[PDB]
Amino acid sequence: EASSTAIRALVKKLIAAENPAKPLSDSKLTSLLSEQGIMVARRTVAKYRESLSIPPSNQRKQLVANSSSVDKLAAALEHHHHHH
Repeated sequence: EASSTAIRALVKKLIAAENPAKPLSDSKLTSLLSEQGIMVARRTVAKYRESLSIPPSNQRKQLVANSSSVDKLAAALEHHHHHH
């Protein structure tokens, strides 16, 4: 039951080992994990996101956003997994 607090830092790694400077959205963090085949940060990060609920003025985005307009949806285009 004490493991619930151990994950509190896990969600931090998704941004601790990346360049959140410009960006600040999911997918990226899941990329480094998907490099081998992992795929949890997707729903995991989002699940904990609502829990952590970061305060305002912590978006790290003055008045710029390009990666958010590019609408990168090429990932779904390669969606066709299959078990067994």
